[PDB]
Amino acid sequence: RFLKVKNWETEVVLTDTLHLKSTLETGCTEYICMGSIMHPSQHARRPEDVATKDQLFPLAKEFIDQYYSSIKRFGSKAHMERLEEVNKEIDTTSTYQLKDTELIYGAKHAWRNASRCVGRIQWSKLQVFDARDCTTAHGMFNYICNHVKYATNKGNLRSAITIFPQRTDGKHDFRVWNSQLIRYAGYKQPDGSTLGDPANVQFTEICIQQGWKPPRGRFDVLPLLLQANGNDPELFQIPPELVLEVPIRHPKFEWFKDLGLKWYGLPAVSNMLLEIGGLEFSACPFSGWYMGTEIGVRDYCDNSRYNILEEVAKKMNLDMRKTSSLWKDQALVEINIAVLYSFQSDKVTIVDHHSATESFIKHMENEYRCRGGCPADWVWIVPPMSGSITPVFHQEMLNYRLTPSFEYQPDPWNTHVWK
Amino acid sequence: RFLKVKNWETEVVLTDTLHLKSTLETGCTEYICMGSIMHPDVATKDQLFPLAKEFIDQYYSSIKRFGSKAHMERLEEVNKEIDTTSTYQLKDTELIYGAKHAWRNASRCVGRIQWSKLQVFDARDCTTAHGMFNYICNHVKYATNKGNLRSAITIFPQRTDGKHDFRVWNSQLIRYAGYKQPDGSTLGDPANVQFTEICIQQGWKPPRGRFDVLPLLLQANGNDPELFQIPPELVLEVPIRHPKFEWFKDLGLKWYGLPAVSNMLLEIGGLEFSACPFSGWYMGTEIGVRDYCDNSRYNILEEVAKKMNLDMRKTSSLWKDQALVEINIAVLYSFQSDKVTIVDHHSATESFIKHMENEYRCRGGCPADWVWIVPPMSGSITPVFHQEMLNYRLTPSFEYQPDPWNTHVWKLV
Ligand code: HEM
Ligand code: HEM
Ligand SMILES: N=C(Nc1cccc(CNCCc2ccc(-c3ccccc3)cc2CN)c1)c1ccco1
Ligand SMILES: N=C(Nc1cccc(CNCCc2ccc(-c3ccccc3)cc2CN)c1)c1ccco1
Ligand SMILES: C[C@H](O)[C@H](O)[C@H]1CNc2nc(N)[nH]c(=O)c2N1
Ligand SMILES: C[C@H](O)[C@H](O)[C@H]1CNc2nc(N)[nH]c(=O)c2N1
Ligand SMILES: [Zn+2]
Repeated sequence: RFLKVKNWETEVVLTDTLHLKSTLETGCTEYICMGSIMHPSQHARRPEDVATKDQLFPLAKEFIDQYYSSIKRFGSKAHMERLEEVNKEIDTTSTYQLKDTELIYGAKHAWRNASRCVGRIQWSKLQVFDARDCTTAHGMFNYICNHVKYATNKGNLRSAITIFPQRTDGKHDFRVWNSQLIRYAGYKQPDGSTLGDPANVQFTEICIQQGWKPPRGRFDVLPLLLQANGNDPELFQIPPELVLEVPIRHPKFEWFKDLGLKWYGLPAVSNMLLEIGGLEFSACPFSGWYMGTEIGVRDYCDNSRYNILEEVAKKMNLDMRKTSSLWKDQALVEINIAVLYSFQSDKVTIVDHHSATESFIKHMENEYRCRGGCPADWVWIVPPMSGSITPVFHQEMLNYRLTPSFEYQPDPWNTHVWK
Repeated sequence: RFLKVKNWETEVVLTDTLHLKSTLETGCTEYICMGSIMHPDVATKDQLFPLAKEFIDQYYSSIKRFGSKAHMERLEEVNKEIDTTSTYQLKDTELIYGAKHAWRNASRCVGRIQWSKLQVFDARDCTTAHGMFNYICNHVKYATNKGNLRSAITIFPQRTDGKHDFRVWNSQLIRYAGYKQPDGSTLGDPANVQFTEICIQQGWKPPRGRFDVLPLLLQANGNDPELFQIPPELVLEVPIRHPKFEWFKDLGLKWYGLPAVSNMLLEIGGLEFSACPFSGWYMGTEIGVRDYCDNSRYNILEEVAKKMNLDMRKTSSLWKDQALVEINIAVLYSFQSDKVTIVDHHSATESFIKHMENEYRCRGGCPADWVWIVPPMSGSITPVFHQEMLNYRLTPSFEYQPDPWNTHVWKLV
């Protein structure tokens, strides 16, 4: 039993065995493929809330077993006691506690297993901030500020994740309500349009409704909305000297800087769920650095986002009569050129989509040579511009779900009964 | 049971019931997705009976005659034939219906809003390669229509025992030749180098130029394939120029206007039509992104970037991206100027979203392959990018088949 993937530029074939260790459903069947569904499956590893012992322990025994095999100590003295130790905690607390090394292993391996991440060649170079001692929203704000400041590192960005206490009964969850630590506000206008970032309108309204005083500009950094041990969330303002921002200019078009555009330097995903041996860390903000397309193809150019193509085209003097002039395509390129050139000018880490995609091909090779496989989601790996002129477009990929993992989770306002 | 797909740009939600009617593999398992795998002797009497029943039932349902007197007589007729002859023959009505639906069911095709407007040429009376050449010439002339292209397919005799297959050995009816040089370089189209060697061996005397139309290699009834030169007056060609860069014409570039796919298999009710060339018209990016800029292809980015004085030292200047756009602008401007039918990728994807919605309304779903529907450039600024799509295999369908020089056992000398 194998499966081969082939790269149709280079004719390199790769033999995948790692997929035999797949645990969760992808959503597909032999009669239907769901590889372009956003959230295809709802196959979770334990039931919704406080699991019984025979539900939680088998997941724990798997993770510990996997960790001790990783370090060539399977069945060793330490491993056997660790099993017995996790049994006692589950028996007396209906949960258990990860060792500091187990916690680091798991975070790095959830990144490694993130089939959608084009960036995983860095997976083992992740800094882990243990914040499992935290108890309040103020403490969360302290931990998050240190995260942001370490990771920003004056622009030489560093990957980090900060791990808050795990879910216990489902009522005492820790949650960052922000989807990223640094996003811009979006404002519903009287004339029906949208000022700022339309993705965040709803979140911006919850902030205003929670007492935030909006500047009502186009690039207003949003407050943090931190929730600790299930209490009501609390607004904090990130100290601006911690929010690195790049003004976007263009190496050719001098008029570009007059579009009054900037973006933040640190992408810090903060609404996902980290799962390790059946433990669920509902607040695990992680951050690395941007691929240029993320800002310039999606953030600036989606219709339901900043939607700035029309403006950039006008200033370029393009025939916007019909689509066949390819005026969107042209403007779209000049933008991502401008974004790259600006980050590089301010010595802020950023990677282009040719470098990133090439990296990931190399990562694939490494993973197949040393691990027998590497899960990859072609729909998400291929950059959203210039797909076929990058090497991943011609790379076949197998997609399967390995644990530890990052998972989606409901937005907390759909589920939070206030006080 | 139902399934939902969402458009994350518009928030439209469609409900797929049609997926229940599929019964072929996708290659995916319940624990592994093969969505990006490119490609994941003949049927006995027993295997053919149900296949034919499914198709006949579907046809008669389609014309609001299910369970009718004509329906049951046709079904009993098909049975007599499989009993007697171990195969059966489609009526003309069923052949048209089947060929139209295989296009409709082609999950990888973004042009399916046009599916019901398809001209079917019945060529099941054909017996020789000369016969095939005649049929293909009439296909090309009808489809090209002086630049106002019309979709058509020509269907040759179905498979029998596998020993008497009809095959077009060309992958398209009109492609340019490729020639490896002693110094390793390549003249013409690198994609076709192998097929070029085969033709040259079979006796074709090549011009050894950059845009030589390859000869047809036609196999009828399991015999050795035979060479024919498509009459040059039937090959409509477009010289590629750019509306702003006057230096572009000096690249010497041209393309053929008629995409005519000939290496595939058409399956209707268990019958396999191993030779079924079909044609429509181009999306610009097929020539412009893939045919010129793929590195295993004509590979003209560097030359275009040079003439643009682009900074080609570092990727992050995005010279490849910038050059690719201009080449695609030229392709579209060239065809539109010569009034040859073509569709740009924005128009194409827009129409496909419209077609998908209509198909969910009146048919209960529409199988689609995101990995193929999204254009190979500027993906996220076309609406299919944000459109969730279910993939499953309806039949009749088009199908891959092995290249005939891998399996043909030669006859002469
Ligand atoms: C260091 C440079 C990194 C780059 C360039 C990068 C790049 C990307 C990009 C472009 C995406 C697609 C996201 C989108 O388009 O919305 C993605 C997905 C993802 N990345 Fe990475 N990433 C990096 C670091 C990390 C780190 C440190 C982690 C976790 C520790 C991570 C985990 C993930 C996950 C879980 C997803 C899937 C998210 C989802 O399904 O919404 N990445 N990555
Ligand atoms: C009328 C205009 C049409 C347009 C603009 C169009 C567009 C396209 C494009 C761009 C592709 C991807 C091709 C590739 O990337 O290699 C494709 C695939 C395909 N098309 Fe259409 N098409 C048209 C008509 C037709 C017709 C008339 C048929 C058959 C009757 C057909 C059947 C298919 C099939 C079977 C595929 C998938 C091919 C494969 O699996 O390799 N198309 N189409
Ligand atoms: N470089 C980076 N970037 C990056 C990486 C991972 C994830 C993201 C953000 N990804 C969110 C995309 C998304 C996911 C789920 C839904 C969704 C919402 C509600 C229900 C169901 C699904 C919607 C979206 C919006 N497209 C950015 C980065 C951040 C940290 C390290 O690296
Ligand atoms: N507009 C059109 N275009 C179009 C439509 C359908 C199909 C194609 C050609 N599609 C070829 C892609 C392909 C498929 C399989 C393999 C392959 C090779 C070896 C082993 C297995 C598979 C290689 C390729 C080349 N990429 C073009 C068109 C033609 C007729 C009407 O409309
Ligand atoms: C490996 C990968 O599936 C392959 O390169 C695919 C991707 N998507 C494609 N999409 C289209 N339209 N045509 C293609 O040839 C391909 N090739
Ligand atoms: C419908 C489609 O699956 C969805 O819009 C996906 C497509 N691929 C993507 N790829 C990345 N990197 N990010 C995305 O948000 C998406 N969106
Ligand atoms: Zn799948």
